[PDB]
Amino acid sequence: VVGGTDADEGEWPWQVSLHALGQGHICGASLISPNWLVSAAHCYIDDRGFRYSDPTQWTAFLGLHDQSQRSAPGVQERRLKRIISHPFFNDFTFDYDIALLELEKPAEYSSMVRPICLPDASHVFPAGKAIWVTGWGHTQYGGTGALILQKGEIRVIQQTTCENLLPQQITPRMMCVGFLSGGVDSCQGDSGGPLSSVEADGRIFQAGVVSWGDGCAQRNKPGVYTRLPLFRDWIKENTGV
Amino acid sequence: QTEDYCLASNKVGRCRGSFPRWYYDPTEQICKSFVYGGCLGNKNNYLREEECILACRGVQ
Ligand SMILES: N[C@@H](CCC(=O)N[C@@H](CS)C(=O)NCC(=O)O)C(=O)O
Repeated sequence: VVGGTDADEGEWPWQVSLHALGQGHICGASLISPNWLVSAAHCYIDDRGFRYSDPTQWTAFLGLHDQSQRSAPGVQERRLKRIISHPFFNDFTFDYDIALLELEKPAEYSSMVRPICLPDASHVFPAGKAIWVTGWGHTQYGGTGALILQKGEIRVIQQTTCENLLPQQITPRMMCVGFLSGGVDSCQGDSGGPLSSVEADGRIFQAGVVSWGDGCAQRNKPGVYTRLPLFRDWIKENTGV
Repeated sequence: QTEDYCLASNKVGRCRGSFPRWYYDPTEQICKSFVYGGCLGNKNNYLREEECILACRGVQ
């Protein structure tokens, strides 16, 4: 997160850190029930050197605040049993960039670990609404990560503006969130983490999934996120959640 | 091969994962660390420094 500030302890108890074998933190995720996380598909693709689609290669840290303190009281460490990437994910256009991760054993809800609410299929996050992105990613494009979870307040951008700003790149599965003036954005290391939106009861709902960007925090180049509402049924079909 | 595997600039790309990788820098003749976003990378991009070293040692 570029242009953010330190999160409070306990502030985003749904934020999860995913570590791949020998590689440390790669992607975020969000806890949605005792057994399931939502993350980005492009985090979990096999390549020439390493099987990122293989669930045995990962460890999820829940309740984590500071990456240097992974055995702090309340941190829960979990292996993964399953990684389900959206069947329509395209690793070249980044369309349908969403994955479901099944934990090998349930998370225990606590003051530090709690699921985010999922929006119903018909919900619309309106243009202009202030929402939050969180993660341990870079504080500048090509720069270093954050030990302490960062939070940044950003705004939903009109789809038409989004398409015009990033021509031939935006599909209806995507949403631009950020500032046309730049300065605040997600960045490398934040992929798969949730957008958090305060809703009508004051509870927080997930608005989307950190996906991609042209650099970070640049003017007229807001972060691009996978939409959540259109995947509500797919998530239910696969998880029961 | 060598043009792509050893001489190309490092490419972070647009995706926002933080994949720690190595690339060969022919101006320094050593392999250095960078953070790959996870999508659409080029060939000068290695999982371990030893592979980068094997692939590119000596290239100018
Ligand atoms: N954790 C309770 C449900 C209460 C709960 O933590 N709900 C979550 C998911 S709807 C929530 O309100 N999170 C958003 C927030 O705390 O603002 C259970 O075991 O059923």
